[PDB]
Amino acid sequence: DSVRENLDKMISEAEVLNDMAARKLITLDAEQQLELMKSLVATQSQLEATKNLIGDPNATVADLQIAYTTLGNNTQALGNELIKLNPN
Repeated sequence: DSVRENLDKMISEAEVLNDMAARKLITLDAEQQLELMKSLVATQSQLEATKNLIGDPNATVADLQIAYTTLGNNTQALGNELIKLNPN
């Protein structure tokens, strides 16, 4: 069972959705652009925090665990937002 650092996995997943979202961004009208932006910025914010945290070789098994869970939840939500715009 993988170390608390299958964040590396969540981290690289978050990056990719964030990239995808920044592209769906220009192609959207205001109302929808803002919906996406709200979840994108949140994911971007959390990702950056998670990156800082894992830089601290100390931290804790909990703070890391929260980071993973939160970053995951944000990433998950961005996914649904992306699907909600272009089911494709």
